[PDB]
Amino acid sequence: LPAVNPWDVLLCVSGTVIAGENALVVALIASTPALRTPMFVLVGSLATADLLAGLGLILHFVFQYLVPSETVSLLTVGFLVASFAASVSSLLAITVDRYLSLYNPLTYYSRRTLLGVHLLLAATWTVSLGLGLLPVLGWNCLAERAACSVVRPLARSHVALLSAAFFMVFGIMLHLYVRICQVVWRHAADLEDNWETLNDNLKVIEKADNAAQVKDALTKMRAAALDAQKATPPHGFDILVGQIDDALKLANEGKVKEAQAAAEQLKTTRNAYIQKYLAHLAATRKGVRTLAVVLGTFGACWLPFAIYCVVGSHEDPAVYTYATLLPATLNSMINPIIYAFRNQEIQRALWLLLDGC
Ligand SMILES: CC(=O)N1CCc2nc(N3CCC(Oc4ccc(F)cc4F)CC3)c(N[C@@H]3CCOC3)nc2C1
Repeated sequence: LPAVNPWDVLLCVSGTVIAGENALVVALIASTPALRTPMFVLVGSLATADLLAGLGLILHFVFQYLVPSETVSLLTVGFLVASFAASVSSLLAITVDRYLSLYNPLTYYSRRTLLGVHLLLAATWTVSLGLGLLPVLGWNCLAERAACSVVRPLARSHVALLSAAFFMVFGIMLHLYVRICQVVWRHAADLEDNWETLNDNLKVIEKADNAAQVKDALTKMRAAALDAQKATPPHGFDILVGQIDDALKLANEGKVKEAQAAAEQLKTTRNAYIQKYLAHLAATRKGVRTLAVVLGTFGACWLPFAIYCVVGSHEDPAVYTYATLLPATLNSMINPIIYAFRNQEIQRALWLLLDGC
């Protein structure tokens, strides 16, 4: 157990597992058009990052025993560096994709969103690969004037910069998650206000002998409906808007009795629409909850190492290194599992192949 070679073969098999599952997920995102939305494209990018993690550690074992050259091991640590950086970057990317999709989904138009998503993938993979290559350029720890970090051949200075960057990145991701929550809080609160106003309007319509009270209540009802529509395009209540338009038409041309009757008929469509929006908000809560779980798991798995690699002592037992990498490494293993157990849309494809086979 405390032995490093048994640990090494253990992590070798685990990284084989990790690379396989990540490759499967990337294939599903690339092959399924239903999974081609910004969110799932970014999720596939993270799958690729964890794939790189598994592949890099497999290669690091493969060479570690029976390697041709150290140069290659330096490149493979570049691999692991790139996997970590891509994972963290794409995680922030999914956070912002969620925040943008929910903040004002109408502004979540295809042009800027597809532009942003492809830009995010480019700026993530470019940066991550550049970092992974930096130790190749001469940013490693193999000099008589440079101290080696726990993960050779990475220097303590550069791993320290990586750790501090990761900490600040994680803090920013947390703030963005809280902004996301705020957005959803408001989307629900404004809807509750509109329900109060709409029920008050329907109530006050019945108790009025003047044709102008009906017009006022119907206009306020229309405004409330249009606000609720503005909240989230992401199954149509434009029908309710149209029924309110019919009621307004009748009300204007001196049709009080039948205008009130139409405002009553609005009750059926209002029941349907109010039943509708609740499912939407439940789905939003589910997606945001999955985001939160993923963030928590990533932090818990990596922060141990993120701290140790800097506070490491260069004379401590080897076990500490494992105890910090084992969470961090198996984070790549656990990430594929989460979405499957939770995200139903991609879980569908997971079970689809069995129908195929
Ligand atoms: C000798 C040996 O056992 N090797 C060779 C070197 C090695 N390097 C790893 N990475 C390198 C980059 C580093 O990134 C940072 C992470 C946190 C920081 F705060 C600052 C960093 F810079 C994380 C650790 C690593 N981790 C993998 C990643 C996926 O599962 C475990 N496994 C190994 C295996």
